[PDB]
Amino acid sequence: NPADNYHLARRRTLQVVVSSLLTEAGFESAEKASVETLTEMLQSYISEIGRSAKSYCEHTARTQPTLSDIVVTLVEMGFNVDTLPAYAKRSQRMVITAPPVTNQPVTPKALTAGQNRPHPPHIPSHFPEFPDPHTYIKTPTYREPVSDYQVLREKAASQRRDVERALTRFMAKTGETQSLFKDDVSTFPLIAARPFTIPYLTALLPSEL
Amino acid sequence: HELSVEQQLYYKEITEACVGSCEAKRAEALQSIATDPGLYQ
Amino acid sequence: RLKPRSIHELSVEQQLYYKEITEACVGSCEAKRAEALQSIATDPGLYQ
Amino acid sequence: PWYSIFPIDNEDLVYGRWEDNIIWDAQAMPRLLEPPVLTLDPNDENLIL
Repeated sequence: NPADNYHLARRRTLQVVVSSLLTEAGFESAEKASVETLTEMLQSYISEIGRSAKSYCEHTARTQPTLSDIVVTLVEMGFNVDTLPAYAKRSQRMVITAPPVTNQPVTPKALTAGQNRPHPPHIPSHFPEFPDPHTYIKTPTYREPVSDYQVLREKAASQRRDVERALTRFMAKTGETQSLFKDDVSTFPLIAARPFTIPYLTALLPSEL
Repeated sequence: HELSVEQQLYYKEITEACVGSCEAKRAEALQSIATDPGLYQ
Repeated sequence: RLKPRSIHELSVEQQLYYKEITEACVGSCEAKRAEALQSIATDPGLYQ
Repeated sequence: PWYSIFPIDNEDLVYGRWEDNIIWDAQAMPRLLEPPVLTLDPNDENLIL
């Protein structure tokens, strides 16, 4: 979680500092509540020279503090500043490392490059570009229509020929049949010629009218 | 849209062959339905 | 009565996107593949 | 693709609830059914009109 790592990268650096300052001419294996006590007094001490040396310089109409604003800030906290050049030149002096950076890759993204659409004149050019079509563009689409007279004539012709062939083979198979050649019921079956009673009625009369 | 008389007659014969007058006409009607190429429409 | 001519559930920008992504993902060029693979890996509207 | 390359599926099968026509109990049938008119869908090819 990088949210609490904004605070815990610098407070757990102050925990290594107190653990390095309680080892210099001193302890090993301290109590746990005694370390979070002392690193709370350390954070509250840096934050108090921050607020008071800024207050002493801004009282003198300035914005960034000089040396004369901190040697009056440390006097008002009771520090006895003169003992500090001797403390800085210890042989036990140690350096605690700064915390690591979350964005170690820095630039690891190939990205997704998509451009479509422009800007209406109430949006200047420095605003981000309008995104791609899939985000908000919808058009219905239909099936490919075959309006060709050649293939429509071919389709109607072949369907009529196939249905009349199927009809005549079904009627020749389920009735009396004739055959020009011998053993010819499978190939070219003829519906047998059936006598009626009044042949002129089935000859001369129209059936579609 | 309306069936032509050819396929209207084919529909009539095929449906009335599967109502139960005899079994042989039913078997030939089902072998027609299963094995014809143009029965769409 | 004829039922209305239906439309495909993809847009033509979406259908063109599908055609470009599939013709890039058959790997004729490697940079084309890699973007198309990242596009598959993070397009939010790649459902449907 | 001024014409969709992908196949178009039956909107009724893909979307409609054909499960309201399943007759689970003949006597106690929940929805009163009605005669259906022929609709001759023109999306299907192989139909002249």
